[PDB]
Amino acid sequence: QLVLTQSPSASASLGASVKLTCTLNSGNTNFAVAWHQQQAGKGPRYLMTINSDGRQSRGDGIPDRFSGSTSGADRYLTISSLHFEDEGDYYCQAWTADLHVFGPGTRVAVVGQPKAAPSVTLFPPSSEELQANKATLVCLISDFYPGAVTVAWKADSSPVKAGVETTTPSKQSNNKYAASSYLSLTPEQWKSHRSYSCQVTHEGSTVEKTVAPT
Amino acid sequence: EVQLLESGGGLVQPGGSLKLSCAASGFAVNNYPMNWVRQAPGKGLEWVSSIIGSGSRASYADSVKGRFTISRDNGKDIVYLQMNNLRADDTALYYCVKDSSTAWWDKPAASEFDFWGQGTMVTVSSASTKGPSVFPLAPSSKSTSGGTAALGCLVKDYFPEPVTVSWNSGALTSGVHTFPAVLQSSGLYSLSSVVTVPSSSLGTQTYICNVNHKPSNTKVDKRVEPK
Repeated sequence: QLVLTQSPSASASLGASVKLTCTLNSGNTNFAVAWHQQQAGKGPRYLMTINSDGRQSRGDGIPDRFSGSTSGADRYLTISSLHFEDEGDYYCQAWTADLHVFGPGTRVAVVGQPKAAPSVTLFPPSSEELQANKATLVCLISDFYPGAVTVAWKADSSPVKAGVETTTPSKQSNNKYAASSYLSLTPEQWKSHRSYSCQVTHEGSTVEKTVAPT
Repeated sequence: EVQLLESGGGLVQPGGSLKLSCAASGFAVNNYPMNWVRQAPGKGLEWVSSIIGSGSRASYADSVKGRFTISRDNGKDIVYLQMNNLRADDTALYYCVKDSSTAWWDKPAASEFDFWGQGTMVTVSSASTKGPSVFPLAPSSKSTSGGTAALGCLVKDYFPEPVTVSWNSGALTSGVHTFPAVLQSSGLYSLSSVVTVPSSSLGTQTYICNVNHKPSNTKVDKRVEPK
């Protein structure tokens, strides 16, 4: 029976407030919920527990800009002053001594923050891989914001789509983003073209890195 | 100093079995009921199982009932999760988590989770392991002394995730960036790790990358030579 629903994704300027909702279903309106924060690429941590009557139990170590509020069957986690530390997926948890139930998950991300351009690195096939009758071109894109990029590949001047494996961007240590693209091809193809190129488009800016057989 | 150290994850076959272990320390463990929470790679949290401190009562989710078995040993403060008849939907990172509230001995109990482990990764797939190949990504021929040159290591075709990469046996952490692996259309993973170094340091300092793929017992130390 017990099922709780959550709010769609959240978006706020840096340092502005944000407020996430966790809604209990019928017959369980008096239940307590707990909030858990999974920052990008890390394990979840316990944030706080709010219950119907108004009590808040927080976890040691969390910043004090997190608070919780109650309205009937509606439990809110409010972040006044939204930081980059606070970005990530927030889940709410309910329990009944016979089972546990988690939320769909709500994502919190800043909006309106300055635009950061990517740095691109292109690696041609190693001679070891060439001797192994194989050839992989490694395009490494890092330190960009926001995490939305599009990659293309080129043999000489003509575009190439066969052999491309591009990852989805993910947050890194400095709250910016990174991705990579791998172009697989035969060593004969590598040696037959003048140059191969990795083209990276981000927020309008299209840059390109180019390597050639030596 | 609360710590939940989980182990026993790996690559298992659809229909196989696997026994997870959680070493719990830093608190009177049997005062609290223990739990298991799993997460698919690109999906949300899902409760799996729970066991009260005495170990005589337990609770499961309908998607794992009768198939999994949570256990507990209080002389060693280790929580176990025995999974039988596994299948694709069970591949996940499994967390071992702790209830915040204690309760009466041997009686039912549950509360909010107050602490999470880092998880242990179980991958249920009929595909088998493979140790990756390793190649040096040499500094480009356009590396003038007095600048930055990028070098690295390419670990190609490995299953399953992940591979750990260090440089010069751990003595080089400055400017190292290891990338999340791409999942190729062949089903195998590939990543590369890159460090950017002073250009004139090439030829004076040798750079060696140390890659480790525990699922296949493959340690590889490759030195990246300028060309």
